[PDB]
Amino acid sequence: TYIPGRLDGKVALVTGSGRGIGAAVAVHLGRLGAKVVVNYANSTKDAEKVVSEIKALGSDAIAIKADIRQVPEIVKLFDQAVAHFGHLDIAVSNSGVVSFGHLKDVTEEEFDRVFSLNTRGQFFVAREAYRHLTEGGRIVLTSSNTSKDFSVPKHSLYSGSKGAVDSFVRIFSKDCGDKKITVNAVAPGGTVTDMFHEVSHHYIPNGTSYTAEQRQQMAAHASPLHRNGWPQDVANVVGFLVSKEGEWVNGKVLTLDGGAA
Amino acid sequence: TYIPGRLDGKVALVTGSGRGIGAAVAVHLGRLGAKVVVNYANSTKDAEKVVSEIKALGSDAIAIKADIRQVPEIVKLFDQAVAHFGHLDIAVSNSGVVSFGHLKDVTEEEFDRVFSLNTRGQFFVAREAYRHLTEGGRIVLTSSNTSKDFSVPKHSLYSGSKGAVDSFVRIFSKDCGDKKITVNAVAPGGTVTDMFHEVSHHYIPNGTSYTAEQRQQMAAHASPLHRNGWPQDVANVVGFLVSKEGEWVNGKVLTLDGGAA
Ligand SMILES: NC(=O)c1ccc[n+]([C@@H]2O[C@H](COP(=O)([O-])OP(=O)(O)OC[C@H]3O[C@@H](n4cnc5c(N)ncnc54)[C@H](OP(=O)(O)O)[C@@H]3O)[C@@H](O)[C@H]2O)c1
Ligand SMILES: NC(=O)c1ccc[n+]([C@@H]2O[C@H](COP(=O)([O-])OP(=O)(O)OC[C@H]3O[C@@H](n4cnc5c(N)ncnc54)[C@H](OP(=O)(O)O)[C@@H]3O)[C@@H](O)[C@H]2O)c1
Repeated sequence: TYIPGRLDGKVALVTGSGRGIGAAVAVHLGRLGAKVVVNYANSTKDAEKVVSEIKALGSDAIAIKADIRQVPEIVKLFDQAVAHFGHLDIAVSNSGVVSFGHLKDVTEEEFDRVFSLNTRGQFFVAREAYRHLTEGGRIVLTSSNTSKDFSVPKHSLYSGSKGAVDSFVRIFSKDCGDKKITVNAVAPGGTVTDMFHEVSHHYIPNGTSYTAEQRQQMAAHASPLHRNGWPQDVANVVGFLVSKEGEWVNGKVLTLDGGAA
Repeated sequence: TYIPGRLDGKVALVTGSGRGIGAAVAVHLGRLGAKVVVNYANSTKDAEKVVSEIKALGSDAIAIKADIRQVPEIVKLFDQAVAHFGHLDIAVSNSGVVSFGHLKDVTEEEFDRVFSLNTRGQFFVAREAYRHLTEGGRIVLTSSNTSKDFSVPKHSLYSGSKGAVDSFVRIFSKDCGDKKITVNAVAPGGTVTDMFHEVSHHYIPNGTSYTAEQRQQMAAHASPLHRNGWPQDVANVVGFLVSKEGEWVNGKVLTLDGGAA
């Protein structure tokens, strides 16, 4: 009785896994048999619930605080992971922030706020993952449908931040091959989280004239499956990418929008 | 009387047009009838020769020093352009630096060196272009075949800096449409300049024992036309994009590699 995609004996790290997509990814990898490093920057209590949830399904996990904007903290995060669990096999770079603004109004401060986490942060999470990971490991970064597949006015900064990631993973796969580590990205479409409700009004003309429920309902019709994307959808795909069965998917960006594009 | 393809009565600015691709673009736009702002960071003499060349073919030009890494100098550059010529119609963002290195070895310093110019710099050149341009104007940024079309080991940092640019211009076209300004990028393949010779050993099978000239000869075979790309090849395409007749190409990235991909 073959059960595919188990991660028994494996150790995974997920950045920003206290809440949102990261949280569901972390719990799912735990459910699949992996021990999990739950990284957070702010959401201490949320991260501890995630740790508790993973332990409850019969795995093990630890919540570690690190600001992914700070490269020395990324280094420390990965050293702590290895010192605690003994090895690290899977690294999922998930932390990101969203941004909207007409090009004409984008400040230096906002450019840097976004790129420092979404692009620079993810680049050095991948570097540190390469440095710490066991042979035959897995690195997954997080892009967006807005990188290439979906054009939203006033969304250039954020779209660009993930466009860089798409290019990163393709070349990362070449470099990381010398340790047989695969490197991919997931590019979610609208996925129901704190970030989604924060900006749902942009995926519609005007959009501020609807309730959060109406906007969510309207977003559900983007997919021909007529439902919203959920953190579990992303987790399902990350789970496969980081499994043994996922190996021949390498250097690729998978847009996870339920067929919207 | 308007002449099709020409740029008579227009004012153009090219970043880093003292040498390399920028210089060819700047001279070509001058040849097409545009008055030209020739930006440089270091190459004073080269920039002045560019200015003289544009004057020799019956147009006008001024060289203006500005470090494109510095957003306040971009502002200054565009301010001076508008003060000097009365208006600015065309902005070409060309300045860039190359980088190679395995992911594992990439430093904070190198990441920032590359992104501050290639990505952040170009983003803010686009912001200042929008801010200063006449209605119906043109903005072109510079990407690379390595963004999406060509994978080179140890080239993740630079490849990603241009992948951001690809996504930027697609969305910039939406924002800038409210002034009828088109925004595109050119994505050169290997193009014979100082930059090409620094890195051409990465582009060919095993070119270790080969001097610059031999590496260039070998790289000439990537294109099914069996020649190298030249700065004039890029200038030729820029000249069309920034013309009236180029209007319906908007929000796009054109890979200019003579058919190699
Ligand atoms: N949800 C969508 O519709 C959507 C669509 C496309 C792409 N994405 C991408 O999917 C990823 C997750 O999005 P989400 O919807 O789950 O976002 P979210 O609900 O806003 O959650 C953000 C996550 O990022 C973490 N984080 C923020 N700043 C951090 C920092 N400096 N260092 C470390 N972690 C930090 C947060 O942890 P703390 O609370 O501890 O700060 C939190 O866990 C992001 O990369 C996002 O760009 C989301
Ligand atoms: N050549 C290729 O094979 C190739 C391939 C793909 C993409 N590209 C892209 O095409 C563009 C031009 O490349 P190229 O081959 O002409 O490069 P190059 O020969 O190295 O020339 C670089 C140009 O950028 C300018 N520059 C450098 N730093 C600057 C700064 N801080 N501020 C303002 N300007 C600065 C330089 O001016 P100063 O001398 O005054 O510093 C110079 O004019 C770049 O964006 C490059 O990434 C080139």
